[PDB]
Amino acid sequence: EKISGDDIRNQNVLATMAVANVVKSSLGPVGLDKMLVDDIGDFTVTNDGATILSLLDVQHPAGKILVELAQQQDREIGDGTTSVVIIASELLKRANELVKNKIHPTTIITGFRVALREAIRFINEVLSTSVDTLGKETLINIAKTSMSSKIIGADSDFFSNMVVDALLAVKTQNSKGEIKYPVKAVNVLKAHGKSATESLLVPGYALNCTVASQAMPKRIAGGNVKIACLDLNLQKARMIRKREAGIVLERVKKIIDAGAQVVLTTKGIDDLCLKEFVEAKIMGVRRCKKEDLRRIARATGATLVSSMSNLEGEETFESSYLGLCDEVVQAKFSDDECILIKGTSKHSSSSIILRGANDYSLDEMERSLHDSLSVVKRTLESGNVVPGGGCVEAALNIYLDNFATTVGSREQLAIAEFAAALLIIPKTLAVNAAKDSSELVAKLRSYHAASQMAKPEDVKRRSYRNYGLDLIRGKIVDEIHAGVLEPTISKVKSLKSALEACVAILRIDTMITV
Amino acid sequence: SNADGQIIKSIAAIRELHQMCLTSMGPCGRNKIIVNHLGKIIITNDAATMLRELDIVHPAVKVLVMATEQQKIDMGDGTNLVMILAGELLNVSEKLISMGLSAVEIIQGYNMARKFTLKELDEMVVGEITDKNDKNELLKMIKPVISSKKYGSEDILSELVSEAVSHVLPVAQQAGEIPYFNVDSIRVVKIMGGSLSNSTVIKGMVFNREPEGHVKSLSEDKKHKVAVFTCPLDIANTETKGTVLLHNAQEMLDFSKGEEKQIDAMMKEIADMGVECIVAGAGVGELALHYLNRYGILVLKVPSKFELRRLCRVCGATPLPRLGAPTPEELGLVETVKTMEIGGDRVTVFKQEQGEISRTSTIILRGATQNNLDDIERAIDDGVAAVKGLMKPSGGKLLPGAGATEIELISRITKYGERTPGLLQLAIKQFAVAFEVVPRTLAETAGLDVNEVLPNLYAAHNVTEPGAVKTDHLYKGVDIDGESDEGVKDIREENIYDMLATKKFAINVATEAATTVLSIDQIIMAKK
Amino acid sequence: GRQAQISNITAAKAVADVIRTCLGPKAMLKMLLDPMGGLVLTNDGHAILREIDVAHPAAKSMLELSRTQDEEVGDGTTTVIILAGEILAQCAPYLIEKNIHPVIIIQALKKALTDALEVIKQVSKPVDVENDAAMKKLIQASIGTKYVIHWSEKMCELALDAVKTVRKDLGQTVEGEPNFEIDIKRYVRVEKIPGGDVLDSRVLKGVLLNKDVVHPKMSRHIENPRVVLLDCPLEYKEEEQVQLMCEQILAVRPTLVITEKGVSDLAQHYLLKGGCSVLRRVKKSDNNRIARVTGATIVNRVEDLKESDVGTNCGLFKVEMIGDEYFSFLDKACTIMLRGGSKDILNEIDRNLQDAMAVARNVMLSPSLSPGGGATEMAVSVKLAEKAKQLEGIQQWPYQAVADAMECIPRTLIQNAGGDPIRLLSQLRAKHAQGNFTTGIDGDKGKIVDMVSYGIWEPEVIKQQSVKTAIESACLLLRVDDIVSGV
Amino acid sequence: KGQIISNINACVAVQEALKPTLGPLGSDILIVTSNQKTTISNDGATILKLLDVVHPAAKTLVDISRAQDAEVGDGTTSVTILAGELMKEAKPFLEEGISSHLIMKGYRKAVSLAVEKINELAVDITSEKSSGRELLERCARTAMSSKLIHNNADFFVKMCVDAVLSLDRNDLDDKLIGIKKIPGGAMEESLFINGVAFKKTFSYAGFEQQPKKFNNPKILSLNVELELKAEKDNAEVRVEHVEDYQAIVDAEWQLIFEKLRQVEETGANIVLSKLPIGDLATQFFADRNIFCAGRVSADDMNRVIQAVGGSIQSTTSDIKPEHLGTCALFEEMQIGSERYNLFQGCPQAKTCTLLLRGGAEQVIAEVERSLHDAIMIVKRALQNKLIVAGGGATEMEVSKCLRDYSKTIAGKQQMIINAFAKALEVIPRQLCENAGFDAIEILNKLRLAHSKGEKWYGVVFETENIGDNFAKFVWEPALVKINALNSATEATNLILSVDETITNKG
Repeated sequence: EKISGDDIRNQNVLATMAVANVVKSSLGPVGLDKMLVDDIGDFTVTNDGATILSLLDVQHPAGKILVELAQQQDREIGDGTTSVVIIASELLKRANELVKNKIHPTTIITGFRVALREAIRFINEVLSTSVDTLGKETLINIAKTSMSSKIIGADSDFFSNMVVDALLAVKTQNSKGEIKYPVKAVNVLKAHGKSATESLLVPGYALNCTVASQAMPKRIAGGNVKIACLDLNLQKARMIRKREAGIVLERVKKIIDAGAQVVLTTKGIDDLCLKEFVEAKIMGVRRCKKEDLRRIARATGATLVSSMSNLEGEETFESSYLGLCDEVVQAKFSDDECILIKGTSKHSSSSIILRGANDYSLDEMERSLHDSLSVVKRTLESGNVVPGGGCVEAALNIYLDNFATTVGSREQLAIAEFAAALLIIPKTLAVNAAKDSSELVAKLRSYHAASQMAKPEDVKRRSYRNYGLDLIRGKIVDEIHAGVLEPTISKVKSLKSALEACVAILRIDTMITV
Repeated sequence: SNADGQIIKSIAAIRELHQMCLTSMGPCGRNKIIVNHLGKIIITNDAATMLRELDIVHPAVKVLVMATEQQKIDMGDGTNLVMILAGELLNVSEKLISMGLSAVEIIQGYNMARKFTLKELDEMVVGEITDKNDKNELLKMIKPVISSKKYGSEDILSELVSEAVSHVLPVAQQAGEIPYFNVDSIRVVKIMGGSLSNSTVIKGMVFNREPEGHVKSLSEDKKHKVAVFTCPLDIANTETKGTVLLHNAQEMLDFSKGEEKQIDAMMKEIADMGVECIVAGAGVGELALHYLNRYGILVLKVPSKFELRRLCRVCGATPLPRLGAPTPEELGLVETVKTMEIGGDRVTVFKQEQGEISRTSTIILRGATQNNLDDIERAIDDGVAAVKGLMKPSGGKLLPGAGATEIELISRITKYGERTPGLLQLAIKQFAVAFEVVPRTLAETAGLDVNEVLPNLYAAHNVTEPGAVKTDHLYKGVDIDGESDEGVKDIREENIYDMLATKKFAINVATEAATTVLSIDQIIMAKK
Repeated sequence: GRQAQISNITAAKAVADVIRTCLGPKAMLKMLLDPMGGLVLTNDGHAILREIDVAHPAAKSMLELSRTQDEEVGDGTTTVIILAGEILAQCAPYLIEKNIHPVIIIQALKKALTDALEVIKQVSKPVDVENDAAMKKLIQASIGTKYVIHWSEKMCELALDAVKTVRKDLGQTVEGEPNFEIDIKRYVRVEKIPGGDVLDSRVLKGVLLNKDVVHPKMSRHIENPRVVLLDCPLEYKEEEQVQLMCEQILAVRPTLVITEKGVSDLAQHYLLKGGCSVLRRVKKSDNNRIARVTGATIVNRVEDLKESDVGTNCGLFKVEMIGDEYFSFLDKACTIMLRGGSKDILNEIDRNLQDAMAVARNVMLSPSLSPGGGATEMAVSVKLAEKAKQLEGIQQWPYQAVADAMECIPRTLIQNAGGDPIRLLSQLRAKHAQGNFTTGIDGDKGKIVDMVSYGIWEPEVIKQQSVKTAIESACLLLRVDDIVSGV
Repeated sequence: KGQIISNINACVAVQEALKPTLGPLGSDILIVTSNQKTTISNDGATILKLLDVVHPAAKTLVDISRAQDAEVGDGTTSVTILAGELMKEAKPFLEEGISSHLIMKGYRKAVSLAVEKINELAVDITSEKSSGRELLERCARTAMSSKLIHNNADFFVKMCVDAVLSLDRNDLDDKLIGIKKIPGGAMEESLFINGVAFKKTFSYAGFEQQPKKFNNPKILSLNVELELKAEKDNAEVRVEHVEDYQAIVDAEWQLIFEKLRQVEETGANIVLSKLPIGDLATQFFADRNIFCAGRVSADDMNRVIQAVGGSIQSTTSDIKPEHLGTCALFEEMQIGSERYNLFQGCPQAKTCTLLLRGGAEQVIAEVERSLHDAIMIVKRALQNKLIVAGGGATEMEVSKCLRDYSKTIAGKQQMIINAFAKALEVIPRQLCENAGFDAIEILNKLRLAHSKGEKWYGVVFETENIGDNFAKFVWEPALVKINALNSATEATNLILSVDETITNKG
């Protein structure tokens, strides 16, 4: 069968419209999920729109393009799987009136390609480096939205100041000056010494362990101190009796010789080895955690060595495994015992003490904290971010209004329709927010219309930017203060891949099915 | 049978026609176009007129049609309100029918709640109309009746109706036995062309017919003699027999020349007494128009016999079945007769100044659209009909409208639900829910969201006040919005309220309308 | 479109339509027509639902949620579906005709669930968990109308001894406090033992094995046998290798040897002179319970067996035959031994005792009782009407619809009573205001009476999990507004 | 909502018929009436009156066109196109959930702000940079441009200006100027006549007399028939006498001689009537220099009363002597193989006649109607001194101002006013498509200079280009632009306010 003309063009628009109307309910976190039933009769329940298009069975040439569109989006970024489909499907809906206007499809495609490359420089004026770090903190509301579904959201206002200050000191250059934020920082330790509002922040690393004998001072070598991390035990262990005590005896003599003031043993320290540590003013530590010494070696510049496999040599390798630490102090923790490690060469790791009503809640707050920190770490990982919640779609709508007149040649009508096509994303989010969609979309354009009048003049008085939309409270607030941010890399790849899939649809004027 | 939901089919048939009346009441509502059988498009807001033109063989619908006539005839307002209240009682009753409740407790529940509602209406009245009949005072009662039609024109049309009512009501004091206002004494005219600002209030009946003769108008002297002749102008004949027949050509000369001498002799005897006007309800001959030009007598014809009865109370003339007997006792007196241009055409106006006070008034209207003049003309008749309800039987009492009273009565009905033991608790709670349809339709027709107006009305009338005396404002109604910023406003600022005589009388009609439908469990008809 | 939302409510109504008359002790019997010509006459609600073939996919979700509640508690399975099914019925005109956003209804049910749990905590009454006579009328709900009604006096002593043995307070604010810290799975697991009597049945604490002696001549009385656990049995990994493996065990000179796998005849002569019994054929799942009742460290290789094993706290070695079969009695755990006159009787007591102890723990977990027979469902609906006036918001309309669904459970018992539902629900609602929610519904008679006389009470955790799952089941059906097909 | 959507397509179907008829160069529509008479016109009034559509909303667009033709008379085509365009813009708003009530509310605020901008664009100018004679001449060449008469338009303007100046400037009407088509002859040889002229359909004998040169002929109206001939009735008279057969043919000639004698005593030299005049009287009138013409239409007889001040009398007895009238000069032309009668030099004449000549009858019909568009521009120039720039000038700026005012307005009214501003683009569209120009290219190019601050930029109707209509001499009155927005909004508000259509058969 072969069908050409405008009859097959209208069927391709209605086909993509029927597929788009299914995924409009899953857009945004407030959206609704769906069930996919196969021929077997089973189903699944998930709110992620990325896995929906993969398991959805649709027979259509453009339907498989959206499947590859969702697969390409997940391999690059992974966010905006539903938004990229709605934007690409909106251009096909507005193409109906363009056919009756006798507009050639190449001009429609050419008009979009010119506006696509032109909108790239428009984002550069939007995006900017991280600011507003003095006089206020905009990073406290990013994790607050993710913690609102947990008990920790009530006290998150007091806990937000300790999270922001901890992530600023762990920023390093990574590989060749990346200036990113590592996700392995912020060590997690749970102890309950006081009420919930009394939680204090530790600006550095905190190791969980005891001091063994308390007759030794807790503060020594304030100027400089070296920490030696050795998994090798100081106690006799199974593979003549006293021979095993003589082997570890020389291993203790190589400690004072090397000058290590901190001894870390995972299996503990015997009484004979501890007696020599008192007279040498060397604080011993018993029952060290193997997972804790892994990050200490990278923070202090040491290397964890369980056993010596090199020839017959037996010694501690002085100055080779000795870390760099400015000072080590200890204070009363109110029924808690730990060791503080601060002021190393390069740490890139922090520590915080979680505190709650009971350790049972702290056990749940331990694993759930990584999910709350992942929102801030992944957002600040990329140095280029733009406010979300409809700020990108609303800003580009104003710029394309005056730019459509500067080109002409039938491209003014294409840009005018492409600019209004970006307003379907905030309109769909308002449907799931129970608020009137016509009120939020109209009032959003009114604020950005007068905001761009004084923008090129480089002077402003009451005119401000970054007017977004809040779906939770159903009001118009600043997205910078709301804590909703998305990187620019996800913005460029979303709009470029949405139009690329729309061009392949508009270029097919005939469907031949053998 | 009842197993097929026959009681539901009677409600579903009305429910499909229920949405038609929901868009009637209110200025933001919608109107229905109904093509008359004569090939003319007729559209109006009043439902009582549309139900008469629509042919419906359903007797269940006729129950609400006959109940609507009670609001149209006995009252000047509430035709659209009775259709909304009676239509909602059938929908809320489906919850009790599904639970297995007999129709006895449903009817008995509305009867017990009816006496509780009518008793609380006396406490809902704050202010009382003094019946001053002042031009500024009548604008308070007339404005809400004229409203909900042709929105935006209620400001200009308010002064036209309020001025005409003061002219009909005679000056009297401390006498309530004799009636004053008359509904049929006010006739409205319409002519295509002009504008709304050119309208005025004139005392009399405006005649749009041509003068038919060379005399356009009489002089400025007061008390013009006007004679009303029912018998048409013709040659004087004999009451007994007197049939004119044609036999010989010699009689033809006596027929033509005879009519010239006889008609001229009858007009001479009338002109000698000083009568300057002759009113002929029937057709006028050609030879009669020639003699009236020399005698200086105005020619006036009234083909409608309905206006001849109301004319006797204005000028004072009496109709004469015979011809040629100018009785002075049957002659009337009018001060001013002139000819003015109304709507672009020359018409003879009939009015007066001071003497011979008459209860007949006419509101002159102008406009380009012919269909818009029909609704405004019918709105005046419905506006003046509320004057009859201003008499002693609770004519001065009033209650706040526009959704203010319907929401406030909900708190009083639910309070009596838990107080009265027995099975009536289910009917009392559903009785207050049926009143929520009135504010809901006002928000839908105004474009407002359903989720917005409804919770704002409850929070406005429900507050915590540490005291017995109520405070703040209970006058909060349903606001049209479309202006200002957000929220509602006091309805008393616009002087819009529902008269108690309209609301109290509509409750008894709404309950009896839904009672007949719910009491009929079976219907039998024939194919037609 | 909106058609998928209607099918979700219709599918939930079709599932609950069968169990409407299946709620309460007066539930009638149902007849299920199979395509092969068979019929199922059982009146059990959750047993029929597993055989019901459904089409709409939302009907399968109600079957999976009912299966989870069936494993935790024995009753209240049909209560959750009926309570959640009537919510969509009252909210059907609100979602379509009133044009109310579905999340607003879902959010209103979340706030109503919090207020519902507060009312349940207020209507609860204190109960003594240590009283043995008070637990008789409670567990009786799972006792009566069953074969165990005659032995119910002895059945109450068997259930309370197993729950009170494995419970540990350990109250403190440091690591968190489980109330009584009961473990049903591992510790309360019951193994049916044939023969014996039900009246003489006692609760044994230890591990029991039905295997007999593998040697013809052996001492049938041992003072203090010491349990020794091992993984690899005694056999060639030839005569010296088997004896060498025995010398590692005999180093401590044990008086008892228990082998997980079988024992060859060559190893029996080596352990015969050592004065120790040989016991083979031991399951692997029971090895974890043996180490807790003994303390012998489980070790794979025999040469690595530690000497820390102890045979202390061993009651008796007596091998005396019971029920024509040789048994072994070793009596932080317990082993319930059900003795009876046949296997068919013990098979019915098994499921009955497991359901009786599940209800027994329900009282132990929450030391409070709630009135049954529709009294709790009606008392909450009264409090919903009072708090609805103070909300003052858009959620007030869906919040008032909950009270209509709360009154469907007491109306259900009236439909099975035979009286006028409208007449009884009108008078019953007024009795809770001035009666301190002491006015329930009598099933046998059918006249509205107080529950102070009969004393029908149910634990709170069942009422809490019933209203909590119903909201989660009703909201989940509203979460899916569109249904698609295909792989 | 199903009937509301059905009313949308009903307005587009009526609008589609009037789209090609918009503009002087627009296409003409053919409509076949039930009377089997061919009617072709570009005027939207007559087009909608002949359709007689039973649909209630489509009839509303017809009724509002009669009000536009009554109070004004110009713009009956554009008022329906603008009113029906709002039905298409409000179509997608209904499916999105936006009610039509807030849409109708936004139009009242948009038109109220648009009328204020019309008075700002209207500049009163009379004697500034213009003379008395050249003022009305430059306006006639606007409607005559891009026509077949453009070469001969130099001679046609002189006859058009003299037609308006020949009447009182206080009262002017297009129906007062008569136009008679003359088949055959040159177009540049047409002349203007001060008096009244008719078609002269009388084909009978009595030619070669009554010369075209008269001095002071007397005009007298006629009601009954002056000839003795009886067309309808008859009688039977028979005698049995032989010699009486001669005398029984000889009689009737004496009957009307009594009443005919009174006509000679009057001395009326002009005889005109609405009935055909018998051939009997066509001789003796030449001896007395009396002129007579029969088979005269009834519409042309009403202009004779308003010319010399005559009166129609039934009989010849009571005719009064002062009812007679006379002209200054008479002229009769035989061009076209047909004699044409016309009066000249009537000082009391309230009407005139302009004769047109051409190569074919269908060619003159296009020239006559092309002149009517120029007459309305010349007539409304002296009546109303407030004019606005047309041809796309005013239409584009009204849509521009609503875009800036909508930015300060919040709520649904922002997109509603913007939809009304977008609906204003259909007027310049159809003007370009009917003239042959591409509406897509002009729409983009006209908006370029339109944003430079000058509000007078129009569209050139001759050569495709963007520019100012001030040099094109395109003028339009302000009363048409103001009443068009009110009539289109009122007609649209009535259609959108009716959800249910009910029609009862009778």
